[PDB]
Amino acid sequence: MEVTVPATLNVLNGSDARLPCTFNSCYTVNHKQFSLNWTYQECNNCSEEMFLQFRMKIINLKLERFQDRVEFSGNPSKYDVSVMLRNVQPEDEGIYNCYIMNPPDRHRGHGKIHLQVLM
Amino acid sequence: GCVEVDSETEAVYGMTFKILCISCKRRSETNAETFTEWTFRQKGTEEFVKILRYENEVLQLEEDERFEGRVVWNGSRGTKDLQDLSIFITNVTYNHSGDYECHVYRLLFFENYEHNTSVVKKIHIEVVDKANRDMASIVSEIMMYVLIVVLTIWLVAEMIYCYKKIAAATETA
Amino acid sequence: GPQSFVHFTKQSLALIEQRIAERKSKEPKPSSDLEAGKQLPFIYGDIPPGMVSEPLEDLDPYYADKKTFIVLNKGKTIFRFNATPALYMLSPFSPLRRISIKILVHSLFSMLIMCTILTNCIFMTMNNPPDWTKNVEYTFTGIYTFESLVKILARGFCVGEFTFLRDPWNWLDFVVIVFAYLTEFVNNVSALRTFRVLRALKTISVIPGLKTIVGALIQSVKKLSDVMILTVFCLSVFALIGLQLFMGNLKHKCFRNSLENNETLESIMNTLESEEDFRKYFYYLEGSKDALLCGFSTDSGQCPEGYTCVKIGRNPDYGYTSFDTFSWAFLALFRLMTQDYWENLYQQTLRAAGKTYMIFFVVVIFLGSFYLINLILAVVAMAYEEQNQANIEEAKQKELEFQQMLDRLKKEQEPYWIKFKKCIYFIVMDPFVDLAITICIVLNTLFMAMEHHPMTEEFKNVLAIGNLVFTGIFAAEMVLKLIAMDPYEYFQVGWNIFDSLIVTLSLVELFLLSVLRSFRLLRVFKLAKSWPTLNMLIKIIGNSVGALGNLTLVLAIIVFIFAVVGMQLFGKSYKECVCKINDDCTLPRWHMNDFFHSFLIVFRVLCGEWIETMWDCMEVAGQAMCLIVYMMVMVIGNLVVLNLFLALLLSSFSSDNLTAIEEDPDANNLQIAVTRIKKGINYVKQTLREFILKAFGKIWWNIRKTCYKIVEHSWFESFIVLMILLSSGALAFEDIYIERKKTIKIILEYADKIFTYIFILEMLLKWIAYGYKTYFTNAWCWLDFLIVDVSLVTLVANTLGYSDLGPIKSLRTLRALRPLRALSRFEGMRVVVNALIGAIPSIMNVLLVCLIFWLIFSIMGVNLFAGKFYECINTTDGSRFPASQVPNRSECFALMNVSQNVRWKNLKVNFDNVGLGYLSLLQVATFKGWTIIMYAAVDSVNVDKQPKYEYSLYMYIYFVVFIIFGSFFTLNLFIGVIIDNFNQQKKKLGGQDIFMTEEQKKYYNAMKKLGSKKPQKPIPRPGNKIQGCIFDLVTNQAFDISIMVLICLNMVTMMVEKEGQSQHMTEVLYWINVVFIILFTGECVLKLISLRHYYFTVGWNIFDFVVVIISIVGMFLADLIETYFVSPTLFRVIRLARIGRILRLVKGAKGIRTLLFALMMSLPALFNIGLLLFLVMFIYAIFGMSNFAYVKKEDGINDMFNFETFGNSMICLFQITTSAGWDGLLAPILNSKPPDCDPKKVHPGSSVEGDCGNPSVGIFYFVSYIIISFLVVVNMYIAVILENFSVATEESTEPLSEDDFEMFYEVWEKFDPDATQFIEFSKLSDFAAALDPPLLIAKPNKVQLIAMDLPMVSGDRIHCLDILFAFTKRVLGESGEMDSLRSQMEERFMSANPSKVSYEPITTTLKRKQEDV
Ligand SMILES: CC(C)CCC[C@@H](C)[C@H]1CC[C@H]2[C@@H]3CC=C4C[C@@H](OC(=O)CCC(=O)O)CC[C@]4(C)[C@H]3CC[C@]12C
Ligand SMILES: *[C@@H]1O[C@H](CO)[C@@H](O[C@@H]2O[C@H](CO)[C@@H](O)[C@H](O)[C@H]2NC(C)=O)[C@H](O)[C@H]1NC(C)=O
Ligand SMILES: *[C@@H]1O[C@H](CO)[C@@H](O)[C@H](O)[C@H]1NC(C)=O
Ligand SMILES: *[C@@H]1O[C@H](CO)[C@@H](O)[C@H](O)[C@H]1NC(C)=O
Ligand code: NA
Repeated sequence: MEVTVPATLNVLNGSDARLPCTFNSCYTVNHKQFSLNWTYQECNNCSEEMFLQFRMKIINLKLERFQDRVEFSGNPSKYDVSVMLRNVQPEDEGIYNCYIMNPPDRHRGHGKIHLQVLM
Repeated sequence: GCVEVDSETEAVYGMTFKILCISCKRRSETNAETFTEWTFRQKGTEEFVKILRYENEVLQLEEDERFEGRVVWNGSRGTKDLQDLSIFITNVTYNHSGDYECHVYRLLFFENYEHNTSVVKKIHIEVVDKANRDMASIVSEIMMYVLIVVLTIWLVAEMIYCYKKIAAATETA
Repeated sequence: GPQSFVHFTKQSLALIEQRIAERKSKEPKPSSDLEAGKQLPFIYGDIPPGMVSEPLEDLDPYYADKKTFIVLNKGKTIFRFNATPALYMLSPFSPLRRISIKILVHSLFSMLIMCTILTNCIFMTMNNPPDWTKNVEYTFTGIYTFESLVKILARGFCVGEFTFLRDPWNWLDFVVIVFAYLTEFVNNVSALRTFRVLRALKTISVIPGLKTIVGALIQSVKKLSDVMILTVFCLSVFALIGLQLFMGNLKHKCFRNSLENNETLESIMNTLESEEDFRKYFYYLEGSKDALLCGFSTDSGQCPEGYTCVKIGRNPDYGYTSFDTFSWAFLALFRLMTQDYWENLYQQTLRAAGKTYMIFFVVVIFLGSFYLINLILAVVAMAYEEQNQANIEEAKQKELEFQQMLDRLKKEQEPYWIKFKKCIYFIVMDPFVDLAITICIVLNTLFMAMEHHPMTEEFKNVLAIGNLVFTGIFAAEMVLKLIAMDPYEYFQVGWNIFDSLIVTLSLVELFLLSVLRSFRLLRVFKLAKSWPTLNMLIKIIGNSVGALGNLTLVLAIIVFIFAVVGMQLFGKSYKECVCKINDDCTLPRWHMNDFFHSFLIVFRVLCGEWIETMWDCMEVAGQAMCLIVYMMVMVIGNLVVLNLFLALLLSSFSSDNLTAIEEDPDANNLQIAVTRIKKGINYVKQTLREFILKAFGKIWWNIRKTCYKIVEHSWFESFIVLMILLSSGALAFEDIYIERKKTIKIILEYADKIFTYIFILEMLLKWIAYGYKTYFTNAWCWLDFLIVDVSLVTLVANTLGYSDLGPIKSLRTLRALRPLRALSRFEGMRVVVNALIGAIPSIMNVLLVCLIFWLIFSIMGVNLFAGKFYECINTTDGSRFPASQVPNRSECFALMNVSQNVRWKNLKVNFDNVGLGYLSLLQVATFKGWTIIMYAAVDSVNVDKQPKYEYSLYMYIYFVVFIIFGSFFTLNLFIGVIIDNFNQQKKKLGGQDIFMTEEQKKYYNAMKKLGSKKPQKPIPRPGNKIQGCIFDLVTNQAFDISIMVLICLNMVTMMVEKEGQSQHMTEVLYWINVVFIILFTGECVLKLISLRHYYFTVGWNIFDFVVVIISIVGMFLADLIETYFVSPTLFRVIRLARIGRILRLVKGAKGIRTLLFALMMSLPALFNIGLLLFLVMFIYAIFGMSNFAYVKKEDGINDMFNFETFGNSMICLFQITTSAGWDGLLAPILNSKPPDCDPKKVHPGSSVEGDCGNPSVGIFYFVSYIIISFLVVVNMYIAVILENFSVATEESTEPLSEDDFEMFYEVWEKFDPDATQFIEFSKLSDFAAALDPPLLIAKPNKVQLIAMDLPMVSGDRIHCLDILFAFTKRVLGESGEMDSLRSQMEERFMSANPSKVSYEPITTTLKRKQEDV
């Protein structure tokens, strides 16, 4: 599955960071079966923390590390699964992953963004 | 396949008779489980009484004098899916004259759905001493004989006149 | 001549430039011979060794003045360039250009290019190219920049005349150059790679003769213009009919009646997606992706109890099948015209709308599917014939010219080895060894026709030893010949070489495939030395790759390019979007993911199957692309295929055969042996006979003459016709409902006793009138006789209790042959039989040549597939088990031991033996039931081993190879023989139409005049002031043009209507249609008031007035029918009157009016051939009904389409007259052994038992019907082509008057002043020069007057009438009216002049001249 994300995303401290993620799946997005997981790892060999998931609807896990700054910013039926991180902080630097399953499409998609926080 | 033929309405004393009840499922590929119940009302008696029930490859006959020892199952065999619910009378009496109701109780098995249906056929039976023959056969046999004789006569008449005419022509020549 | 060859030096440039300046101060076609790209005339002979490949001066004079330079290669190829500097830089003299030119016209230039292009073609076939391939792509992109630069440097670029951008195929090279680099620098991948298939087209520009071919195919398309217009028009008129009759019918479904949880169709229809959930609320047949169709009339499909029929939800086939909008309706109609999977559709429309609507399909098949296609074929053939003719005429002319030039040139000139090898040349014997080898080939092929699947190891031993013994004897023939005739002498003959190759391939097999085993099968073609129609197959094939080889190559290129384009465009969509077209998410059978599967769809499209693959394309890749691509392949492709077929036909038909040599000039050794046999068998028998001899009543005649009167009377004839028809009609009541109609069943048994009585009497009368001879020598009487004999056998057996002995019971099914009594009585059927039986002898031979060729394919099928189509299948879901589990028969059986629903089953139609292979080949050739057979073949593994998906994928070649040879070249041979035959049928009878009867010919002749009339009188104007103005407006051409544009607008308004359309849209279209009618009605009245009565003197004018009243009543009555009456069916059928308004566009079109007059001329022949076919169906219906009505309902056979009733039999028979679905109808008739059928099955309402079918009877039925069907439609095509071909090449008109004869007499009175009625032959040459045109003969008359052969009376005198008649004949020609007018002239002269004695002719003007000489 083709997943389009910026490999590196550079955002100023305090600004809003939209993490763009779209995916080219031919099959129509069935909200009763579509699956999305967004996770966060400090490093490629570090632990992933799921912070948002679409099962039947948008589930925001409200991880303490993000406070209430995470928002969904996509539209699954339009093949957009982007998220928004409001008022970015230096600790938000790291790796963010968009996992995508669009049954009955066989292949799972994976986008990886390296978010860097500028002064 | 399945063809619904109405029953014969006349039976002769002392012989055997097959009352015909045929109910066909509206589509043949379908699967069902059918049972039957039969009710009989004798001439000049006003209530239809139950005389038999056939279900799951077994006839259950009711305690009636007029049909005891005298009814067998003449319909579908080997299935729960019956389309022929015919019965057979082995020795006809004058107490078998009357009207009959054939009740068909079909349970169709579809995908996520069972439909219980019912159909009723009515049969009138007159019990007679001898087999009164049919109007059709009679009039059709006579009609064939009259038409054939008429055609023969017409062919002869034309043969006669033309022969005479050709003989006259030969004499003129 | 040749001495003209000189190097363009600046001096000749300056002498060309000076001349141009002179022309300017003062201020032609060139040698087609010399014209570039041509051979230098032999008139110039050889080139000086230094002048070749050098800028030389212009030969052709036309250009000698303009500025140019020509260059010739070492192959005398003329190349013309521009003397003008290339991009204002390079000159012819410049060494830089000199080199570009040197390369441009050499052969190592173009071979290199051919290679490059072909190698790129191989690389375009890969779907996932690896990485070592981008280097190659650079490398090819550069072999292309090079050539383009060489052309730019040498010819210049664009400014001049013969410059690079002037060539139209160099534009293609230019786009190839730009798409490559431009897109690369910019960097859809698919789009980029499809832009690359354009490189595949440089082949046309490089292989020689591919452009002439491509240009000729563009000439076949331009002539196809008015047929293409008629085609679109008819397709649209029928589409608008199906839209009106069927709008929304395909939507109907069977909706459950009880719904829980307060639910509605509405709510349920918003909350459902899967087919698993639609299968809970709607009714679906097991294994069907669509909900089952139903309807609301008693002749439509029915729903099961528990469901009710309703219109809701998608249309069938992913929604692509419908008459809902005009665009979908047009698609169903194109589909019906091409007859692609049309039976599926015919079946869905009958089930959903009623069985009555079949009339609709009949008309469509007859008009669109048959007639439009016929027109196309005819036009294309006429194009090709005019083309061949131009070729020859010009070719003969040119050859004559060259021979004349040659003539002018001529005028200007004016030991032990020896012994035994000669013994072996003697041992080989023409009558014997050669006849031996023939017998052995036949024996060998028969021996190989005995391989079959249930074969014992003994029967296998005997087969392989035989296959070796024959091999050895063919090889001894080989070696012996090779040592007798010298080896160089031996490989001189091509038959010898072929035999040698076969022998060596057989020896290699002996040292060692499965397919190699069957090459020894081509030794059969060695029977073509003597058998002359096998030699016609060999020449068709030979021409495909010889004299039509370039066209064949162009076909190959096109298929290839379509295959690769298709792949690049949809290939990755087929993988990504697969779950949509398959539930197991794996690729379907047909797809474009790789090159091979992609070639296969294109080939299937050429075969005529496109829709089912296209449905899928549309689902994975979108509608627009799929429809553009599949349509291009259907058009271009079928056109290249047709032009090939026609070129083959024409050529091999009359071009190749010219009786140049004698019939077997070197007496066929076969015939030599035949002569030897005539010597022997005759001589020896005679000697044996010699040895045996040495050892040893007016009144009876009067009854005869009476019988004649009657049997020959028109009332006897009508009593009987009536009687045949009634007795034929009585059989149609003997269906499975007969026991529900007691009275009609008794009426008919008695009607049958009578029918037999009458026919016996008729037979007796014929005997008395004709006598046993004139009766038993007549074939039609022989047929009556037999019918009455079987009838009498049934009657007498029956009245003797023999009514159920089973053989007598099968004799009763023979009554289906009673309607054959109908053939003798109707001339139309009698003349078509006469035509067909005349063809039988020529057809019999094609069939032998065709049965034999199909036998090689059959034996190979067996060697390839016998025993390998058995599979382990799970019966409840009907699916093959894998091979991981249960890979063998043993394991299939072990699985049976545990699980009940397990079966090891073989396909019914297969290649287990040659007989079965024949049936399989028929299904493949006809494209009906072939997919399954191919799948079993490509899944094949080995005997008793479970099939695996596409294990033998490349077995499809077997099938493509058979289609080409067994179908394509076989049909070609069949058509070529039918045409020389039908042509001969017309010739012996004087050229009269073979299919039309006497009275019908008189009508035909009267209609050929209708379409021929000359201009009429101008309609008198109304003298009144206002009426006259009305007249001048109506009679103007602008009026007509406006009426025609309004009809087009009316057609548009009808095409806008669609299912679901709002009520406001309904209302606006009603009112627009009301203004159209009021306009078309006022048109009526203006014309009707200005033209007065003369309105009704025009036929179109009367169609126009009948269209206004069908329109006005239709609107009013449909309004009345939708309100104070109710009948949706009636409303829709009466609104069809609006089609009347649109048909009036043919008065406008002049080329579809002429094509339509061609259809009207052909209607009598068609009515006559159609009567034959209808009666043939009626018999096959009665038979179906007596044999096939109880058979199990699977595949094609179902609750609506079966043989249970007469109406139901005719439906099936009409479907298979076109060959559609026949294999689905046969399959259930092949169930004879349980577990396929139940022998004891009970049928409620009947005493008949079992649901089995008899394969012997079934196979016979279907094959017989399809063959007769095919035969009678060949005749429909003959008839139509005959009409089209004359209609399109015929014109007539007459030009003379009473004043011409007055001129003749006014000139006659000047030469015969006494009125003697005679002139001297002396004066005739001055008389004939004193008449005005048309009768004028200009001086010198005397040669023409001697060629008229005028009679001469006593004294070298000629009579007035002889001169008049000879001059009349000169103007009018030799028509049939000339001899009737002549008879009248003779009669009217004999009544005016009783004196016969003065008119006796002694000599004629030609005879006289001969005597003088
Ligand atoms: C046994 C009784 C109850 C019935 C006898 C019927 C025969 C008298 C009929 C049936 C077959 C008829 C024969 C059918 C064939 C011929 C051959 C026919 O001669 C030819 O056709 C010659 C043709 C030729 O020379 O090219 C002469 C009539 C004849 C004998 C017919 C004579 C009358 C026959 C013998
Ligand atoms: C058909 O396929 C089976 C595969 O199961 C072949 O079978 C043997 O299977 C049994 C039970 O699984 C084992 O005991 C044997 O060892 C298997 N054979 C081998 C060679 O390992 C079976 O032989 C096949 N049929 C034929 C005719 O070869
Ligand atoms: C008929 O009914 C009568 C009573 O009305 C009874 O006596 C008689 O036995 C019955 N006959 C038969 C054959 O059942
Ligand atoms: C109608 O539907 C409602 C659902 O809101 C349900 O509560 C009610 O019982 C239904 N009525 C009947 C008669 O089924
Ligand atoms: Na198809």
